[PDB]
Amino acid sequence: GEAPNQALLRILKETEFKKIKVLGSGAFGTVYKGLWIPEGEKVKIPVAIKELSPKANKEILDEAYVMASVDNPHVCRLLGICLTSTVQLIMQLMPFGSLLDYVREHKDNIGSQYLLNWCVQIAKGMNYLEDRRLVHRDLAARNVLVKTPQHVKITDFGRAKLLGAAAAEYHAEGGKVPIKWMALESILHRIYTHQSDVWSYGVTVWELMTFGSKPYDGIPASEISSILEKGERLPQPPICTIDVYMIMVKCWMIDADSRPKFRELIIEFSKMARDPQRYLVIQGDERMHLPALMDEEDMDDVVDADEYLI
Ligand SMILES: C=CC(=O)Nc1cc(Nc2nccc(-c3cn(C)c4ccccc34)n2)c(OC)cc1N(C)CCN(C)C
Repeated sequence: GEAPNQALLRILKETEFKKIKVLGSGAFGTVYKGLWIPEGEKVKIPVAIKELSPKANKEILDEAYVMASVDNPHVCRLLGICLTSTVQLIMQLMPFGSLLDYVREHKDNIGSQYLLNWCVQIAKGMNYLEDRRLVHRDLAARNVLVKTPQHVKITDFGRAKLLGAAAAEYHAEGGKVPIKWMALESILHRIYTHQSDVWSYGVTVWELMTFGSKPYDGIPASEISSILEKGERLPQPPICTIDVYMIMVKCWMIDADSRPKFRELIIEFSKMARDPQRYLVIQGDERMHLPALMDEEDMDDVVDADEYLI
């Protein structure tokens, strides 16, 4: 069939980590900024802790399953889970937040080199997920986090599906889905593949190149499947040369097999990242620059999760 998934699921002691401040609260629960100090190791690891219904527990454990099974510099990984009266996911702290919020807040100091590098990094992350036979199903700028302005990672595996041994697609049930990011065949037939992820990657790039605009703003999601069928697509962002826009457009072909592969998106955006001002036209580009967080003073032993292995 397929290879055995030998990922380790680490179970953490609640006394080993300290919540410092709330980062966000919603129906997903409450995310805290915090520190994880595994007993006896003399490391302090900055973490986000997602604290949390018996079906809502089955949902967060599926996410933990997926996150524990990935290991790539451009994908967020799970440090572990804690099974208290509520279930908590402990993941790497990504101090600059979501890329969608980052491009909105810093539109005036984001140059072409950052934008094209992020495109490369997300393609690398998605290519890795495809190698792992994983379909994300919710790729979007809100679901990419910023570790540093130079380093982003794909996150939010709440919808992700490992495709079975001989499965090329996944057929979902019904529910609330992110219509404005989805391939046409996913909207119409609830079918999802690596190539429908390519479609959402195209939409994600469009979000970045417009510094966080909302795709198909105002148009109700009811009408999206019809608009796409007529052959309409998102418009060329002002900063985009035709080279970059043609890549996005190719991600939105009706024939899924004629969309680019993630490994080709890596190559094409890497070429453009070598001469970024040739491919994105940003006023003031050549002079832009981008870069306590825990209210604790003795951070001598702090270690990023990426340097904390086994
Ligand atoms: C959309 C809001 C957002 O991303 N906020 C955010 C996030 C982090 N870091 C972080 N690192 C890893 C995971 C998460 C995270 C995961 N989930 C599910 C979240 C839900 C809401 C907010 C944050 C998260 N968050 C963070 O680390 C210091 C700070 C912030 N904000 C307070 C700063 C960004 N703000 C301008 C929106």
